[PDB]
Amino acid sequence: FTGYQNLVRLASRAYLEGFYEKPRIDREILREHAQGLIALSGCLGAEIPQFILQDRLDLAEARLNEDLSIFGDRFFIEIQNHGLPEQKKVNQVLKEFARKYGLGMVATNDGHYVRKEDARAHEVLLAIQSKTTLDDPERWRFPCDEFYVKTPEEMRAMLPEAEWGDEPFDNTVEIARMCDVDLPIGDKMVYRIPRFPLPEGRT
Amino acid sequence: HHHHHHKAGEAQDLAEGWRAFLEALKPTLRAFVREARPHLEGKTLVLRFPESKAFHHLLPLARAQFGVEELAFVLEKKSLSPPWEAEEGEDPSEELRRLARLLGGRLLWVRKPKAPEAEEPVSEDGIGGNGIMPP
Amino acid sequence: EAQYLRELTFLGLLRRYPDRITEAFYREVLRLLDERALAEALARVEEKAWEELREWTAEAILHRALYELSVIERMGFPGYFLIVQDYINWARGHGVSVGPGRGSAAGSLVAYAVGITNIDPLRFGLLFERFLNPERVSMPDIDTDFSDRERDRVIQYVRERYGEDKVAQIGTASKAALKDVARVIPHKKAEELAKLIPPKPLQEAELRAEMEKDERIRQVIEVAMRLEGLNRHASVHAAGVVIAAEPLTDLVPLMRDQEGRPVTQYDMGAVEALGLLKMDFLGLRTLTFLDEARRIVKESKGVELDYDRLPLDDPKTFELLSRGETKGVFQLESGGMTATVRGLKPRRLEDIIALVSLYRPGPMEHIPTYIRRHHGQEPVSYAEFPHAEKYLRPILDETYGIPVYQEQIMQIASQVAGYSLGEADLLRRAMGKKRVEEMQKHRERFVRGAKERGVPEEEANRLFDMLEAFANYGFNKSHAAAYSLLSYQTAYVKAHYPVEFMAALLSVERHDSDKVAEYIRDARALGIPVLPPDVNRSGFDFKVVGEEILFGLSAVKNVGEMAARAILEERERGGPFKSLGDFLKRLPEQVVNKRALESLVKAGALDAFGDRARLLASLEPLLRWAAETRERGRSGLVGLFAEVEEPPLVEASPLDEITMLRYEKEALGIYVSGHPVLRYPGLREVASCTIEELSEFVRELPGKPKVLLSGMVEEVVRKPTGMMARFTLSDETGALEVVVFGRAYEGVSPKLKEDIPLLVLAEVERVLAQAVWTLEEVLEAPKALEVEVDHALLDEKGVARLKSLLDEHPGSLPVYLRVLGPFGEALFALREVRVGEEALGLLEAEGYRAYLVPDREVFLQGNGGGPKEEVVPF
Amino acid sequence: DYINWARGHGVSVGPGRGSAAGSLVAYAVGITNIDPLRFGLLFERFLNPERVSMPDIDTDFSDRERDRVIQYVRERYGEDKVAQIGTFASKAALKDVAR
Amino acid sequence: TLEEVLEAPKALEVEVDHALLDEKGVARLKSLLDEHPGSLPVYLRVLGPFGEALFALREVRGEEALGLLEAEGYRAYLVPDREVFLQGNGGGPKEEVVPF
DNA sequence: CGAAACGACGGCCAGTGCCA
DNA sequence: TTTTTTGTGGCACTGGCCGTCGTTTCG
Ligand SMILES: [Mg+2]
Ligand SMILES: [Zn+2]
Ligand SMILES: [Zn+2]
Repeated sequence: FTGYQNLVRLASRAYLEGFYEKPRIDREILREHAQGLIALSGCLGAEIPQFILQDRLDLAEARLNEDLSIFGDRFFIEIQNHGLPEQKKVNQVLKEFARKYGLGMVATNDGHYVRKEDARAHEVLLAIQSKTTLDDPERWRFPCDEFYVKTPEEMRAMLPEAEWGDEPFDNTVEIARMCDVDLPIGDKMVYRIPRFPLPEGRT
Repeated sequence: HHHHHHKAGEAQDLAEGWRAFLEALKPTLRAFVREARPHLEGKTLVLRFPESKAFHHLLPLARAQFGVEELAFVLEKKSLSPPWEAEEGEDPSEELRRLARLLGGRLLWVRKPKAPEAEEPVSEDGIGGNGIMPP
Repeated sequence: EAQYLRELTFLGLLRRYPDRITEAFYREVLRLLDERALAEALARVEEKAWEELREWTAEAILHRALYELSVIERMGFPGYFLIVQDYINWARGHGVSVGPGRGSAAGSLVAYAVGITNIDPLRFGLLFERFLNPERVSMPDIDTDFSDRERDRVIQYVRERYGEDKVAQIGTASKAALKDVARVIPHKKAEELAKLIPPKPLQEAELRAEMEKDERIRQVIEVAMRLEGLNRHASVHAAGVVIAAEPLTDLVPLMRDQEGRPVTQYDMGAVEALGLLKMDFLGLRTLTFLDEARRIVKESKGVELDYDRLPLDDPKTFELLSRGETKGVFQLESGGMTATVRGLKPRRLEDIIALVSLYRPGPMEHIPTYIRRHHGQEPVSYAEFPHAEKYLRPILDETYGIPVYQEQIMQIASQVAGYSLGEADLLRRAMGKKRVEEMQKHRERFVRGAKERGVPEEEANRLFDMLEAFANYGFNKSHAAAYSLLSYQTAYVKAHYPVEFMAALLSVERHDSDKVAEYIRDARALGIPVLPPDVNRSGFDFKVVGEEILFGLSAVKNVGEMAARAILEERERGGPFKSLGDFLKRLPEQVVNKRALESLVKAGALDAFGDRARLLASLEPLLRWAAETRERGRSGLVGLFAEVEEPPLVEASPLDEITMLRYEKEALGIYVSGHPVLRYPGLREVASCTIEELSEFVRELPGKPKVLLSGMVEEVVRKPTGMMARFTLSDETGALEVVVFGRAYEGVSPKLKEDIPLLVLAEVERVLAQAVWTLEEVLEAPKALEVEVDHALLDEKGVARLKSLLDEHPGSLPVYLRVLGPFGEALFALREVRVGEEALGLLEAEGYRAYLVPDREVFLQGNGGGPKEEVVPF
Repeated sequence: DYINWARGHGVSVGPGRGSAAGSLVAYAVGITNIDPLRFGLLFERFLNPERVSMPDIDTDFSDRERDRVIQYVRERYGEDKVAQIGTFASKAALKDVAR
Repeated sequence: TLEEVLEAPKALEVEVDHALLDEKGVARLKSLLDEHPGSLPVYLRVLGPFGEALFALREVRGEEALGLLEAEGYRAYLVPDREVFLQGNGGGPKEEVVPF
């Protein structure tokens, strides 16, 4: 719940203060509101995996050091594999950071839709925000149709066993178990109700 | 921080100087450096506290940094740091006193008004006149 | 009405005597003719029955209880009882203390069982016949002690229970007649006229020759004797409360006092004479003290003090009274009384019962006899009454052969003369009344029953001489036993828990500034520290943290009651206060204003955060800062932007002890660490009469002597009628009302006011000053050598060692000797030897502690120095 | 407080809505402004004594002067403690998919 | 001496292991003790992390507790009371030699 | 016609004077 | 426990200190 409260601020800060194109935050305020948060390295659009694509291993390490200074043992290496050749580049070197510092890896898929058959349903939803025809071209597209809620068995197809192992899969269930976020509701849930002030001063 | 509270104006501005462990005024600092040390440690122990600062990078953790070299001051005492004193005046005293501490009172003294007393009462005039009374 | 009284007795006996009166034992009694069912069944019947069944065994407790109920029912007072314990058992249930009982009331086993009385009457020598005389129909007068605070609540209960119109409180000089008329204040000669009777009426009053001196006095005395009988006006009685059956308006006329309490127009004797039920609700302070004793002990160490289940033979409790530590021990605080207990060395509760009873002008002569018999250095003989011995011994062994209590004489009369214990009560009445020749009925009656029992009529008459002698000063055991229990409870809390006992004393009398000052110095000289208040650790009132007494937040002067609570409540929901900034940003000026903040710093409650002179300067700056932080937080924001964390504390030079302690006096009411006088200890040594030791030292001296005394001035007056300024000199041992009358000579001419020390020559009879000297007048005046030698030094060596070492260093300094003897600090100025101010250091080389103290003999005159020149160094 | 504030600072408050008008206390203090005992208005429908449920008091204001009354609450209780609630089709979905 | 100890006054006792939850005392224990009054004190041998402490709470006093008290890591002995072994009254030293 | 600011005030807490 | 020459209690009234209401003037 302390983490949930920090997420409530970080989200509120991003809109109220750091809003330009999207609602953005800082590593400075993340440092302030990192209490009770678990961090993952992120998708290809993230800080470390983008620095790796620029052939800049020196900046991604120091950026990993900056996040490792904030979250400590609450930081993790996010390893997600779709069809992308850029993920080969990234995941290979991410593995080295994971093995050097001893951070532990967590597997994910970055799903935007439920099943694989939604691929076109999602793709047309992109064309509605982009306001273009099915064959524009140059329309807001996603690189594939692999962005869905995959089966545990189906994850191994993307992440081979004699290469990754079981640590990405097992950590996924361990972190899910340890995320004990109970919002105050049910037999819980107290009333945050104000007093008012006072007369003068009486009951 | 208990010392940092005792702070009697300019009292602790010299206190931070006197039992030191600094580095010739200390680069980028500050006085005290013993304010940061317990922030690094995080009292009492406490496992999830002294790791924090070492992982980013009481006394042994403080010695583990650190701006040592210099070596100035020691105690806690050490120094640096018509009738009157007199004669003249050093110190050590050359007329009255002391069986010191009293020594120390003549070094903060100079100069050059007599009385007062200040702080205030009230024996520096008496010990002076009494010292003149035995020629 | 009589049956429900029986139920409550049978129910009561079970809980008061667990090991003896059990469910099993009650069933048995039913068989010879749920626990509550048995008491119910025993009530039903019946006198004829109970009668047939006709140390303290299980059968004896019943017979006693059965006999008292028989008497109470027959005389027609079961209803009177049921009313009494109802409001007492209500008081217990609603958090109101009830005493063990006063008067004869404690003698009844029924009263004890049910819950009126809370002392075992059959364990001690208490009698029901003393309480209610079975052979005479007279209403018993039950008086009950309560907590002085919660006394009105129990009267308020009665007013609601029995009706507002049927319940109300009862309504309530020669010297004044001469003065009070004249007053409508100085006299000055009018007091000398009324000092002739310090009062009995002028009807009698042999210095009446003053009348015929002046014609003014002729009338005034004759007029004053005519206005004596008036009883002043009307007012409320402390304990008096009446409960009539029918509305009071029907018989007794009423009033309402200034506090709105309903008051009877008749007095006690007039209300009783009409035959109305009267009750006395007394307000005791010991019960109030014992309430705070239980809460602090439970708060400190998690112990539930059950006063009614304490062991009566605790060794630490009695050996504490044996050491004369009766500082706050109930019924035992008097000077001579304290000395009497240390001599006696009490070991059982009966020693305190006898001591308290004997200690008063009359039976006090028997106390020394009691102590030697008690300590085991004088045989207890009854050789004067050999035949009567067997009856006297079991009665008098408890008190070592001394007829102390009234119950003993009743027992001695009943057993030896064969009287009924009811009519042995009547015999006590006759001996007190001293009826000319009526007690000669009791003499011959005693002799007849005496010799039938065995006494040969030579002893019988002399035995009666003994009784009538001790009957004059015979005290009631029931009352003494009950009140002695509260003394023992008080002593018990002190012995085992001395810190919280001392903190209780401070808590009870927290408003009186003189007592607090006394209680602190008693605690400081007993190993128990007494710290100032603290926002982090102090509670509302006095508190015991670990083994240290700690001042409350309410004790601070300018800090509000709401403020005291608000500060405390903020700390609980949040953490402990980390800094000054944290304090005043969490607690706005709204609640804790600047006036209260300043007084909190002066009191020392914020000492954890830093220096007081620095904190007092940092107030307004940080108040602006704290005001600005809210304005930012009251506009979205979060933290780093909303707060530039508290600046460094606004520098200031530290306070000197004079002004620091002066602020402490303003913050709380009295100084923190005793002092200041002893900061310059050269003068403390001189003290020819310490404030405490003044009475002890001055009385054994010539008629109205003179003596010099120092301390600290704490009062401002000047003149005129002249120069008549009343100042108060205060020491670490106390203070005195010093005049300031002789000064109009003129003149001592102080002009010193508060916060400066002085030395004062004065005459004593009250004290009357004559000459005065400030600190610099003392320090300049020619000094003298003073050695402080211990008792340990033999005379036939012969003490030539001290004389040899004083010979070698001649000069002109009087030598003083402080001999700490077995009892009293002696003062000894030497003889011929005058030191030359080199022998101080060379003497300290040996095992002696010398000083360069001011010469006492010099303090006089107004030249040579002089007083002008002694103001120059200051 | 804010209803009485509204009246004094030129903001017309409505006589009430929902079950709020049922309470005499509400009427007396001035939340609602219609005599509940004159008409057949009952308290027990507003607050059921035999059930601890928080009563929801809705108040009608002038549509011009409504933002002022909210502003009063923002200033009074704290800017960080006062905010308005957020509010998030079959035909629309068909057409957009048709495009 | 031993011969005194074995014949001396026998105060009640309950030995308690360091393992102790907050929701076990002091209501359940004091209730069992209050129901049986007597003339002997009770003690608490707390076998702590380092050293054997003794918290002799208060007059509580009954010989049925043993059965319910061993239903746990705690045991009840009738030892010669540690907090005594001082003073020179009440007993005393003579009446400790008498029953031997 | 509404807001802002000055001016007069109100309420509470604390001390201090005398009631059983 | 009651009487005396005394102290202390407990309550009531005044006064000094921080946020409130009303009128008035200017935008
Ligand atoms: Mg009575
Ligand atoms: Zn992404
Ligand atoms: Zn994503």
